[PDB]
Amino acid sequence: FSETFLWRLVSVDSEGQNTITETVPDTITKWQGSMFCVSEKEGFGITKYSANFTSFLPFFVELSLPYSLTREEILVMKAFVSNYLEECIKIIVTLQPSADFEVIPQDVKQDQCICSGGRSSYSWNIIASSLGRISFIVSAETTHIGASCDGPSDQSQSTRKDTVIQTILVQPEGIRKEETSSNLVCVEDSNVEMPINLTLPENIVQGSASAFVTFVGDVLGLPLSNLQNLLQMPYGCGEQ
Amino acid sequence: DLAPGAELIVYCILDLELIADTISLDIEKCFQNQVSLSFSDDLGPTASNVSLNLSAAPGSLCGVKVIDSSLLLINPYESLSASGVYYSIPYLSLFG
Amino acid sequence: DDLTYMAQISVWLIQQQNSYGGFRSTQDTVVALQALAFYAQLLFKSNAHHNVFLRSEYGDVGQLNLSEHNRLVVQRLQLPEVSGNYSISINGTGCCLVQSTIRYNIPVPKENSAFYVAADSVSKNCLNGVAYTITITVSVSYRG
Amino acid sequence: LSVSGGGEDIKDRKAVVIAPLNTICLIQMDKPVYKPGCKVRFRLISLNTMLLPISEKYTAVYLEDPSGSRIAQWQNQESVGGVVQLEFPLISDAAP
Repeated sequence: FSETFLWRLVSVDSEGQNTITETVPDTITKWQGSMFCVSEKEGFGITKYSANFTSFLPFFVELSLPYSLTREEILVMKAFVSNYLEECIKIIVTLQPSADFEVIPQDVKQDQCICSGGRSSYSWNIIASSLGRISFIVSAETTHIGASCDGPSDQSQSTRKDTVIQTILVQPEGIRKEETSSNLVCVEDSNVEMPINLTLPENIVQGSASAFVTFVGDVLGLPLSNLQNLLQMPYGCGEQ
Repeated sequence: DLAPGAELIVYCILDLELIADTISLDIEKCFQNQVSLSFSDDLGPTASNVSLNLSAAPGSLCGVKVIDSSLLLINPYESLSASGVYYSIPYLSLFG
Repeated sequence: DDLTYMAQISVWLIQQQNSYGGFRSTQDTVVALQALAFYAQLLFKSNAHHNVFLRSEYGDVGQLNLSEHNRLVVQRLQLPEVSGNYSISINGTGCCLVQSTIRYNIPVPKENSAFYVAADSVSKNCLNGVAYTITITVSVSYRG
Repeated sequence: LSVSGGGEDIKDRKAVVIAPLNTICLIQMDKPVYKPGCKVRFRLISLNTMLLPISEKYTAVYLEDPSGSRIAQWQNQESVGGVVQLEFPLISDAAP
């Protein structure tokens, strides 16, 4: 969905290359492309400035969302509706609720007329019910009316509405605590076994706990990348 | 073919006597393997199957990276450029 | 049980290595490499031919190799179930430190607590842009 | 040096120095910072003063963390096309 656009390598056929790549429906904002080349005769090559592509719709909704939080805490999701289309038309929104959270509006669910360049917004007061992954799905749709702020509210065609799905994560509520156990087990060319006891207290938040095991050895760590530089002819003052 | 520093000296001879004078000169940080990329065109809708045509040497194998721009704006980019690499090049020339 | 007391502390030292070459001073590196060497000589079995296998009370499964070309790296595994009732088995040779790690989150029954807390700020809404004149105050007490 | 002909020959001697060195190597990333657990994807190249694609042996490459634990390691590689791409799946549960 959205972290990069492209990362690859191709050879050349006497002109370069016209690579064809799909476009992500997550055309959020502009995209920077840079590349490199090498030739066995006249050398290496880079850009002057990166090819900066862009793509979007004149009318849509951008969302303002936070990083992460805990379940019991509330927040206020927000989203601008933005128009670049010339005509001034009334718009409304659709939201998908889910049990992983609770939502309270601000009591103004008003479809509204926005003109060219104009923007409005709406927000939702959200608490959480699940933990971990959280997603929200909404859609901006055009409303039809003839006697509007200015003439009929044009409706374009079937794809007059767009859907957006965006995800963050939510964390456990209280105070976190970690414990560990250790064992240097050294086996002389044989088999050695050990059970593992991991018991936890009672009042812990449900599902909060998570356990994991690590396997290292030591001393063999960095005795090689250290030798090549710790030797030199001593010159200077006597003490140093 | 000329590094950003160029050492030019002009000289001549007068029997037992010589003359010579030199100066270093500034050159742009340019390479030879020209390369040109183009999406055609920009600002469209989510137009998948979009094309990026590029031109370079007729014999070559090489690579490409297209990424976001918000990171570009926010964080101090490592200047991965001919400038930096040529600067990293050692023994470009010697004083004395 | 020198091994017990020693693996973790050697590991701390190793982790706090310096990529510079040497460390902030000399005496530190001197006595360090002294102890590292003596550790190695009371240790350093050359070959570490190794394989390990983790299970649970009812059939957990994990088999990991361990050779020189593998020994330089740390190995890892999350654990799927709730409360740890597992087992480990090893064939071959080698000195390996193994670590078990659990994280959890505890609440307090906030309704009747033995701590009193009160947090507040200088301003509450900025509206000057941000009136940066912002101190944060808190008052706390313990009853029990 | 010595120049000889029917007119006259003159001989002289001075000193020079010769220098065996390596090829500049570098890594191109995709992005500066990532999501935890993902594949860190990058390319390694190296050329000397010729700057023309010349093949060298990628001796050894590895990754280091604040813990100093090597986690992405590849040994004895070579540039098929003057470049080699490596990637590594990060850890989701990562402290910055």
